[PDB]
This record gives sequence, structure tokens and C-alpha cells, in this order.
Amino acid sequence: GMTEYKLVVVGAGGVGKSALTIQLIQNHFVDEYDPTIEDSYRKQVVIDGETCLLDILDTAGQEEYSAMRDQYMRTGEGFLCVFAINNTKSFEDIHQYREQIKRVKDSDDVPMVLVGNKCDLAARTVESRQAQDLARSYGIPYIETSAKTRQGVEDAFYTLVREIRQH
Amino acid sequence: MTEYKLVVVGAGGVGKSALTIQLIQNHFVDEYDPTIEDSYRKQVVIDGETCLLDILDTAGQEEASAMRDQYMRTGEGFLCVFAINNTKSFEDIHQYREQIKRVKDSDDVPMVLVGNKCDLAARTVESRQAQDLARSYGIPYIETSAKTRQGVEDAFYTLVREIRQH
Amino acid sequence: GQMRLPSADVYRFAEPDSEENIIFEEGIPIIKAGTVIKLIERLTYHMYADPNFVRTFLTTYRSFCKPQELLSLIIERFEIPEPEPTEADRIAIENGDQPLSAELKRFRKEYIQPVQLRVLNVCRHWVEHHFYDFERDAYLLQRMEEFIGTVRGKAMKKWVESITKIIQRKKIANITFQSSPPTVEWHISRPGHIETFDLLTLHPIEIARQLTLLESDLYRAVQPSELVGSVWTKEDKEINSPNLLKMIRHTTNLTLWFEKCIVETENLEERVAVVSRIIEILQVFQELNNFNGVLEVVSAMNSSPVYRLDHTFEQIPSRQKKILEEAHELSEDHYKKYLAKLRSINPPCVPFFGIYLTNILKTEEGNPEVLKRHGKELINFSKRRKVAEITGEIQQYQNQPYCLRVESDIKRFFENLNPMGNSMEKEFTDYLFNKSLEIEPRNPKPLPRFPKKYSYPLKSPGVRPSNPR
Ligand SMILES: Nc1nc2c(ncn2[C@@H]2O[C@H](COP(=O)(O)OP(=O)(O)NP(=O)(O)O)[C@@H](O)[C@H]2O)c(=O)[nH]1
Ligand SMILES: CCCNS(=O)(=O)c1ccc(F)cc1C
Ligand SMILES: [Mg+2]
Ligand code: NA
Repeated sequence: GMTEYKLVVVGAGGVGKSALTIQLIQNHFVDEYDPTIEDSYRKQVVIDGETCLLDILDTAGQEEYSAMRDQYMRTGEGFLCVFAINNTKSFEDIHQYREQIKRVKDSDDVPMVLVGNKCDLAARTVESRQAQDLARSYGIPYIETSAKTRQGVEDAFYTLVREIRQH
Repeated sequence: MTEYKLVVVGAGGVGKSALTIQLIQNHFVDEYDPTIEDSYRKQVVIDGETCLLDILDTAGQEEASAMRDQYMRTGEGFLCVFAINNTKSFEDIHQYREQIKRVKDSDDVPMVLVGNKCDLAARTVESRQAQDLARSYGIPYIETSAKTRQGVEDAFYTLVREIRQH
Repeated sequence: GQMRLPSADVYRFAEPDSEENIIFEEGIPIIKAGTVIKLIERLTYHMYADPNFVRTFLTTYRSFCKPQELLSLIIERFEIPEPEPTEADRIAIENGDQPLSAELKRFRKEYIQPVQLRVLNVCRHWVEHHFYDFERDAYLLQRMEEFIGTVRGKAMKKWVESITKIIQRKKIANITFQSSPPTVEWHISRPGHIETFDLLTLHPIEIARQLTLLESDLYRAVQPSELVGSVWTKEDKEINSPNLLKMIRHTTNLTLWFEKCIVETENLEERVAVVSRIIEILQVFQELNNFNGVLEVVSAMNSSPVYRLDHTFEQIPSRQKKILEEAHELSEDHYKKYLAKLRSINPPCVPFFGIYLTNILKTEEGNPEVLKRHGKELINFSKRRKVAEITGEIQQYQNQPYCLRVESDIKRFFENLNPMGNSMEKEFTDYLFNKSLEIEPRNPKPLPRFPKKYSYPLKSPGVRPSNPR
């Protein structure tokens, strides 16, 4: 039947990464979540008129299990590489996440998008021009998202699906 | 996984808490800290079936005697514990039996009669007297030691079997 | 009729329930949201006990109430005014007779004594199971000692004296089994010869047993204080979650050690023996319900340096590939089969902690702290209940001890394992991958041959236990 896309969210812990998938999968309009629920990470969507199923792996909270990253990553067809716009270290981590994805998938051209996440009102330290320049150097899209208003969230995931479709 | 609600009742000091903690943690508690109300959970395979035991450990001190209906309503089976070196605790058993029957409005509540502290030589309640009482209730009688673990799994898992067959 | 209550002007916990102060979920009620006053009222309710709620509340309350404020509120709850004499009592006293005091006696028996006892049960659970509040705030402990030590009157006396002693014991602060543990097993390395200990020289059964004891102890040491508030992900994680981090770092180090043992064995035949031995260890982990250990092996075999070693896995016996495949299937589809297996086995077990961490974090990030109703902000207690359901599951598997004997030297060997040495993580994992490329080059580069490195027999003793008299 319909295509299923296995998407994997990667990025530094402690800076609101989990809000991206929660806001997507959520009852968009009721701020509530039970992650233990069978298929709290599967969502049927219509992208450019084509219905598909998103299966999203977000291991947020398990960042210290660093030797499990390879196995988790290999499950994915496309990757959201997420940093927080008020945490420069999480932005500097992006290069190594991308290198690890390329190694695990054994490909120099893996569908991925760079996501800059605004997780609170603390001052931004990564300007959008810096992140656009990084994404352009990698040949991938850049999407900014809000962890509170849901802005950018659909764009991040739909853009990644388009990268998979056009691979 | 089927869930079973077990309640441990009996006079103060007979070893309800020590029995429960021995079952849950494989540890014998030497202190006598009177319980108000404690609850424990245990996943265990019994007769090849996995279940989840919710164990309510209740107060035996007489000062809490007006607070029992609320836990007897929730329980599905009751361990009725006395100590074999304490005749008064054995005489208290029938008061718990009758209150459980009244609250649950039933003559057929899953129960096991437990004679605890069987590691102690100085017994004052003979096994025959307790067995006679158990037969009059239609329930098994199991002697236990929270100190040595003798009979402990048998008492709790027999109660599970009686809830299962109820 | 119901008992009359003190005026809400003199006793705040007698205010009537309303949707402005408490909301229930759709046979005791389950609270969705409420003011802190209403939560404490129901925590200590006169009509029923709620031991689950006591655990839930004491595990999670610091997200909405400070410890000092909680103590003030439960002391306020405890201090219940008694009603005045009724008209019948008045008339008796006016005639020089003793009043029956029926309403007063009922209120003491059915309201004051149950509420006061349930306040003391909160104090007892607080000191016994959440003592870190008092370790971190000595003045809070002084206030608790003073409160308990000045409760008067004989109805509460047994529990007041008990709680006083429990506190004093907690300030200065043994297992029995259904059988004997099995005999410790030895292979090439003999007892006391710690300098020869290694993956292939220790007995694979005993490697799995001693790692299971170690990993069980690490699992059992993690307290809910290290989890609530997602504190293991925050800047002070080393302060707030040290036992959790020690547990995870052990798991990571063992996984990396397995990878290092594999890729530093350059001879193909020897490396097959190494991989085969690790799968045997995985088989014993499975028999012991050590799921953390199972996934340590699975993570190593699916790491980038090991996953690509096609020439090595080609020589692994089919039965061992099947064992590894069925272990890997536990993690597939968001751990579907793992979760079902964990809920089916007979403990003791060692759960994999990572799923709990993700579920606690997402529950806390995905639900609001408060619900706004009728212009009021109510504490969203359903969110805290969901977190405490997870910490309760964790605790349930922390109770059962393993009936296995510690071998102090093997224990020390695995405690001191340090595969990365002084290297940083990227440097080390690049080293492992470059070794993988050296020992099995990318096609079409030819497969080289390498000399043997082990001077002792590679044949496994197997993983079925032996039993001399
Ligand atoms: N020798 C021996 N002592 C036991 C045994 N079970 C309990 N005790 C001891 O008896 C005392 C009371 O035990 P405890 O479990 O607190 O009794 P309880 O019935 O829960 N008391 P309460 O109703 O007040 O909560 C403790 O000192 C305990 O060590 C047993 O099987 N053998
Ligand atoms: C496609 C997933 C393979 N992961 S596995 O089941 O662990 C496995 C199974 C057999 C094998 F020879 C090597 C590995 C690594
Ligand atoms: Mg007790
Ligand atoms: Na920064």
C-alpha cells in the first residue's frame, strides 16, 4: 500500500530536541502526550498529494548510550540533525553526527536536513546565516523550528521526506 | 499479565510486614516498625503464567482498627496472619475473617490462614487448632517464617491460585 | 448524614471540591488536576488510603511544591480543630450530667484519627523512601524531627515513637535464598591469576554471571531522584544522576570492549572465535534475563566497525547467527518484542534503562505543568502520575536479587575495564573503524592474511554449566 518512511532524529541532549517529534505526532491542538502508547511515533500524512506513513525514531534521553548510536542510526532512511539555536556546542556537534550517519549508512549522500530548534526564550547564539552556511556546505536544507508554537515542525519533516523522494 | 490484589491482615506484630518484605526483597526485617499502610508490586510466574501482584500491607495496631473497610473493599484475596507463639493473635483471626465477609458481602472470599514465626521453638498455638479453624473456613493453612523463608512463597502463591480459581 | 467539617476559614482543607480546585479523571477517584491544597487533602483523605498516590506524590511533588512548603502544608493538615459541644451536650452539662458527645466522638474516630494517621504515613514514606530531601536540607530534617517529636496524645503514640526512631536510623545509615548459588566456573585462567584474565580465558558462563551481578547492582542503585525532572539530561547531571550515569557508562564501556576485542583480533580464524565467544556470552545473558547485557552485545555487533565484517560472520555457525538475530529482533519496531519479553519473564532481571529514560523525558516535555480552568491554574497531576508509573516499574525490577556468587577478582577485572584508555571518544571510535578497514578491506581490495595472536586454545568450553559433587 502506502510508502512508509523511517526517519531518525539525532542531536545533542538537554536542549529540547524531543519537542520536534512530540509537536508533530501530537494531537496538534491538545498539548498532551503519552510516549508509551503503541504508535506514538507513527503518523499518516499527505505530502505533495501523496499519502505516506512516517515512522519516527527519537531516542531523546539516551544520548549517554553513545555506543548504541550506530545501530539506532542504521534503521533510518532519512535524518533530522537537530541543534538548539541558543546552544553553540550543539551546533558544533552537527559535523560529527553527519559524519557518523554517512559512515553507518555507507554513503556520502544520505537524505538529511539540518534543524535549528528554538527551545526557550534564552538568547540565540547561533545566527541563521551561520546555520544556512553550514547546510549549504553540506548540500542539505535548513529549517528552523519553535519548540512551543509548532512553527517549522511540519516543514522539517516534510522537507526530509522530499529529500528521500528525490534521492 | 493478570493483576492480583492481595491484602495481608492480622494482629500487630505477627510479621505481616516481615513476610511481605521477605517475599519482595528476600530480606528479613529485624525491626518492629508498626505499619500504617504500605503497598508493594511483584512480577512473578506462577504455574507458568506471568502475573503482577499488588500487595497491601496493613496496620495491625488496634488504634487503626476503624480504618479497614477501605482496604477490604479493594482486595481480591487476603492473607490472614497470626503468630504461632501468640495465642491472642490467633483469637483475633476470626474478627478479621468476619469483617472481610461483611465488607465484601460474600461467604466465598479467597483467603489463606498463615501461622507465622514457625522458626521459633516456643509455640503456643498448635498446628491442629489452626488447621481446624482453616477447615471451618474452607481455606488452606500454611505455616511460615519471614526469617528463614519457610513457607513464604507457598502462602502468597497459594492465595494467588485461589483468586485465579474464584 | 455526613460529618460536619471545620469552617474553611480556620481549616483550609474543608473547602468544598469544585472544578476550580480539583478535576477527576473519568473504586477510588483518580485525580487529573488540582490545587496543591486539594492534592494534599486527597493524599491524606479521611475516607480511604491511597498508597500508590503517596508514592506518586512523594516521587514527583518537587516540580510543583518545595520540600519546606510541603512540610508546612502537611503540618497544617494535621492540626484539625475539634467541634464544639452540640445542643444535646449543652443540655446534659447544664443538668450536671456527662454529655454523650456523640458527634465529637464520631469526628475524632472517622475524620481526625484517619487524617492524622495518613499524614504520619506521608511522613513515614517521606523519611523511608525519599530521605534525600533531608540529606540535602538539614533544616528540613530539624523541622520534621520537631514536628514528629511533639505530637501528643495516645492514638498516634506508637507511630510517632516509631517514626522518631526511623529518622534517627536513617541519619546514620542481607539476603536469603531458596537455594545455593551455582559453583563458579573456570576455564583457562585459574583462580587468583588475574593477570591472565581476558575475553577468551575466563569461562564464558562466568563472564556472563559476573557481568550480570555488576549490571544488576548498577541497575538497583538508580533512585527516582536521578530521573524526575529529566535531570540526567541537564547541565548538573553529574551531580543529580551519578548512579544512572555510572550504569550507562558501564554499558558503553562493555560494548566498546567487545568491539575492541573483535577488531584487534586481526587473524580471521581467531576473530571468528572471538565473535562466537561473545555470542555465547549473549546466550547466557538471555538465560539470566540480563537484557542490558543482551543489548550490550547486540549494540557491539551492529556497530559500524563490526557490522561490516562479512568474512567473519560468514564463518559463524548458523545456530549462533540465529541467537544473535533473535536478540536483535527484541529491539526492532521500537522494542516491541523486548517490552513483551520483559513483562513475561520471571525475575530477577536487568532491564535496559534507555527506554525508561526516553519515556520519562517525553512525558515531561510533552505535557503541561498546569491546566487552566475557570481562570485558575491547577497542577496537572496526570502528568506526574505518568512519570511515577515509569519510576514504579523501574523500582519493581530493582527488588529481586540474583542467586549468583560474586568472584571478587573477576568483578574487579570488569570494574576496571577501560578500552578507550586515555583517548577521546572520536579518536577511539575512528581507531576501531580503521582497524575494521585494515582487517577486512572494502571491496575490491583483497582480503589480507594476518598472524595469530593467541597462544592458548580457542575452543570454547561452552555455556552449559557443570556440577561436580
Ligand atoms: N523470629 C521471627 N521473628 C519474626 C518473624 N516475622 C516477623 N518477626 C519479627 O516480629 C516483629 C514484628 O514484625 P512485623 O513484620 O513488623 O509485624 P507486623 O505484623 O507487620 N506489625 P504491624 O501490624 O504493627 O505493622 C519484628 O521484630 C520482626 O523481626 C518470623 O517469621 N520469625
Ligand atoms: C540486518 C540486521 C543484522 N543484525 S544482527 O541480527 O545483530 C546480526 C545477525 C547475524 C549476523 F551475522 C550479524 C548481525 C550483526
Ligand atoms: Mg507491619
Ligand atoms: Na551557546
